[PDB]
Amino acid sequence: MRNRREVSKLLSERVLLLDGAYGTEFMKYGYDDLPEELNIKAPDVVLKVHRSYIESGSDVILTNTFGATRMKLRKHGLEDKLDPIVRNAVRIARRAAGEKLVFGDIGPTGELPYPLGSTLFEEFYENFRETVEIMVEEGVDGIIFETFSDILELKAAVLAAREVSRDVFLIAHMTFDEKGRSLTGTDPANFAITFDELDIDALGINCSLGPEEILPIFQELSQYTDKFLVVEPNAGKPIVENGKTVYPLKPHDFAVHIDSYYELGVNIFGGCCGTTPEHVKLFRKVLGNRKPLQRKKKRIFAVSSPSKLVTFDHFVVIGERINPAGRKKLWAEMQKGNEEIVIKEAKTQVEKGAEVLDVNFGIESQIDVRYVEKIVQTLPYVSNVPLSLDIQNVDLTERALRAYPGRSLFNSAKVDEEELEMKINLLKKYGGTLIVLLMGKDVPKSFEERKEYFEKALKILERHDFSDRVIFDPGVLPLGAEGKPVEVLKTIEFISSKGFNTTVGLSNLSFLPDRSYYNTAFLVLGISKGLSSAIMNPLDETLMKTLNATLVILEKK
Amino acid sequence: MRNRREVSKLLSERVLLLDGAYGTEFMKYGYDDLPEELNIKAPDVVLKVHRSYIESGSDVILTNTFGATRMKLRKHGLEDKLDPIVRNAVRIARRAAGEKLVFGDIGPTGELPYPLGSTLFEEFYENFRETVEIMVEEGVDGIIFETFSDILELKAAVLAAREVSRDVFLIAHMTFDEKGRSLTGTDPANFAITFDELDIDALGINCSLGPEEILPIFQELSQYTDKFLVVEPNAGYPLKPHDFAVHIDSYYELGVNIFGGCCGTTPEHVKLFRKVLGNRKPLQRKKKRIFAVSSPSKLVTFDHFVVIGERINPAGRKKLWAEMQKGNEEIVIKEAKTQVEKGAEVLDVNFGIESQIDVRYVEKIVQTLPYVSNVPLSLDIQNVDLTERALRAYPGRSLFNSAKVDEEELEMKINLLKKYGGTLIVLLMGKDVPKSFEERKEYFEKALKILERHDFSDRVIFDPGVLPLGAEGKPVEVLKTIEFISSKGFNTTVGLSNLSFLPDRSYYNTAFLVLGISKGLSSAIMNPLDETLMKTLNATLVILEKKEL
Ligand SMILES: N[C@@H](CCS)C(=O)O
Ligand SMILES: [K+]
Ligand SMILES: [K+]
Ligand SMILES: [Y+3]
Ligand SMILES: [Zn+2]
Ligand SMILES: [Zn+2]
Repeated sequence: MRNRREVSKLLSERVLLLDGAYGTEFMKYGYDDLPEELNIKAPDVVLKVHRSYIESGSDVILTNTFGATRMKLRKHGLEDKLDPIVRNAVRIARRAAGEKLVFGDIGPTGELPYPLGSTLFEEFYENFRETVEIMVEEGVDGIIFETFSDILELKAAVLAAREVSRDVFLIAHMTFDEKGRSLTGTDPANFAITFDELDIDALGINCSLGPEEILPIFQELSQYTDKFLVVEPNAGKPIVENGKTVYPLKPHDFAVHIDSYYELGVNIFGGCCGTTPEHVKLFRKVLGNRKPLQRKKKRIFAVSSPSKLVTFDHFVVIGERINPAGRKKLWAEMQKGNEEIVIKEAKTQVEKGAEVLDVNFGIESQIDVRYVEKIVQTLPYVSNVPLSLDIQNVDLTERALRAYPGRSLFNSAKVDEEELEMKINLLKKYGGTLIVLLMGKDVPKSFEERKEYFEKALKILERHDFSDRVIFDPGVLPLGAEGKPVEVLKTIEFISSKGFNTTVGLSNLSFLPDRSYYNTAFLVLGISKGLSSAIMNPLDETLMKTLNATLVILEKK
Repeated sequence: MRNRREVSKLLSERVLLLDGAYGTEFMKYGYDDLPEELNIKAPDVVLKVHRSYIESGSDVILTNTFGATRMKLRKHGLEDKLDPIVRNAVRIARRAAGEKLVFGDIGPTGELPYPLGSTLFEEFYENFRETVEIMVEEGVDGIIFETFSDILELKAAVLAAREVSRDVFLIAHMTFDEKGRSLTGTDPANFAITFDELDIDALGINCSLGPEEILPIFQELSQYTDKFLVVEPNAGYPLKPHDFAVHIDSYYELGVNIFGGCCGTTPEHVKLFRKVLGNRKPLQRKKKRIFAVSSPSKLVTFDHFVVIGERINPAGRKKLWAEMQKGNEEIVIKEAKTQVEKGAEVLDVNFGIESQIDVRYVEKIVQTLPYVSNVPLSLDIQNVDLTERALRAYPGRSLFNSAKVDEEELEMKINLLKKYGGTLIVLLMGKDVPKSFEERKEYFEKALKILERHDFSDRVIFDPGVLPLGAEGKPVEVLKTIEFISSKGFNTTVGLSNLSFLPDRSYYNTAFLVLGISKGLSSAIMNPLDETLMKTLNATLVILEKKEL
């Protein structure tokens, strides 16, 4: 069993060849059973197929365990056979492989995350954890999550795997349709940006499409990650012959694409549905011995939900309204667990032009940890947009970052060591970006004092390798309370000039009659100084219409 | 007959003494007739009073003609005696004066301007012109307009006198109450700012108050004009020669050029003036400089954002345009008062298809609104004839809406403003409407040279030229231009509503106004009835620490 350092070393030296399909091979041998059941019922057939790929030149084979998790096996009455199904698979693959690499293969459960299905993050996590435990015990050289269709389920899988073993090489794949989107709406850039920063070793694509159609999708993925890359196309577009779906792309037509994947930085090439030992033999000849190509990723500041990637290259409206402060009806409905009221609020803000939603749960001691976990997982699917997680308890913060389906914005660390460190460390583990609020030991009054917090923040962020994952909040103070908003505008201009995104808690300025007018005037002024987002009320039609006018006037849209 | 050059040369050299009262004095000889009638009925007594002042030390005497204009004499059945009253007065004063100066004295008519009374500017102008002609014919060394209470009437007086003669030394006075206001509301700074730029030689104050009470009022006047200054306080009449004459040094110290007495003063007062004053060269001063426009009761300085109400403009307004064409005044008055109530500090006034409007209507509107709405006007007039009529009749210092950057147009509009008073909006376009910041800047730079050679660079606001968004308007280019002009020390304005003519026009107007203000925009022609725009305006100025709560 090789660890991820050894596998990464090997990959850095040469492009490796994976294996082909298993189901279609088993069928040609007269076995139409659920593939995973053959590990118990006909281990000889599984061994023969592995050996046919080893003899065809594969450097890596996948264990016969695509469907071997409790949640998937339960659908076939096999839940109680998880342990022997998986141990047998690994032993059988190791027997075939000798010195070649054996990767534990895990596919998705077929269950959609709540609220599309019934399953919460923690249930998927435990499901994947149990299979990974068996595989690591049995001595796999790596774990590959093949054919995932949803980012929250894949996030659970990779986090569970890494929890079991910090040492195992981990590969995460999504499968994309012809429009370049997963089942729940994720495009390759979103997949790459969300997963590049998790502690996986490689990203990749398999299934759904043939080698030609995967090319531009793979290219997009390759542009946004510097990690190892893997591809396993189906053997062309499926056709039906005598009422069965067949993947008819022949070895040469398939193999001729290898150079194009090599040019995009591929590290491991194999095949999915319809790929046979004949294909792999040719791939072995065509690939040969190649050192992988170097690439440099494109870097952007973006946050995501399953279906939406929001890049801060334009003014971002962050809806403030899911926040029960001074909202008696929302507060009461949150305390009891009303989800529908939160969903309606989320959807209305989006309808009015919010691109990200801030989500805050008032007095957090009064709120059900499970309600939080539920709403966090739910809103990105139903409202379509990413969230700004506005959470104070470090503990609830962890639960929310875990269950968050995409790459979130995390609403706020002040410039304080203990606080920045805990929050940077959670975001490093679970993914995400951070709003850094420019205050600490005291609330600053002047531009100069804010500048000092900015530079102090930059120091801390540089030392934690986190400078590229922050937006700064200069700290809007109430007008009535000597807020000195000119000092905030000066700060916006300054940070903006340094290349960093900014945001404000806009409504805090006018905490007054005619607040809509103070908020509107400040936002216009802030945008003219470079303000790149704001946490604000999208239901304020004066504010939103004057915002649109401002962007039009300034040639931003 | 000395000309204004000669009289100016003498004032440069020495502070001069005027004379005392005539009206209050003539009785003490047994004469209670209108003083002006004594020029015909008792010329010996008029001669005696003048001589007593000359002996007492007056360097200048006033002709006995304070009430001698047709409109005033008509109230006494004496209008047909104008010519002999004035000609005798001059001949008598000249006999008394010898080598000393004789100034033709003209007081106000006692008639209030319409709408406070019935009198139009034109009638006041004709009235004063007649009297000035007679005095200039008979050979006075200057003309002084004493005791005026209203700036429209005083404006008519000084323009009439200048039309008769460009050479006669002209002194314009107002009289102020204890609160430092003329009858129709003008304070000493407004007086100075409005009249300083007119072709007069001296400004001053007489009557209503004693020397003590006038002092802070006179000081305020001295701070806003560089022209010669005159004062004639009343005698308190309890104020004796000694008490009165001890104030002279404080007036000297404020740059007084001629010191005299009004009601209640006597030859004995003048004797003491001469003893106390002696022979002094006048002090030099340099006035405070401000950019301001005015109405009779309101001076608006461009040291804060100035809202200029756009609404008196019939374009796209069917009912307002009907009414203008049938000479409706009440409709315009209503539009004026509402805009001011909503926060307009200046009102733009435009007459649409000008050829279709009665000039007498424009003249009447132009004179009326500053009195009833209280605020200055931006005169928004294309027709050069109508422009003259409006500027001539405007009660105060107006803003004139719009010269383009064109040698011929600027010269002709600059000259009208030089003659009638006023400030100018210079619109940054010429043969072709610009698109870029760079074009607008070139237009600005040209405009500045033209203005520089006509010595008008300080009486201008620049309009960078707001183009419609729906017509490739590039508002960013206008914003860059505002910033550049402000960086150069000049005021700016825009026709704000031109940007958004689009639905949700209020939101485009609002966004642009905020952004322009952030770049230094000094004013805007805009709709003060747009509550969103006005509330967001107040918010902007608060946030930027330019004002309010
Ligand atoms: N010159 C006039 C002034 C009256 S206010 C007079 O001495 O009677
Ligand atoms: K494979
Ligand atoms: K006198
Ligand atoms: Y072929
Ligand atoms: Zn496949
Ligand atoms: Zn008097």
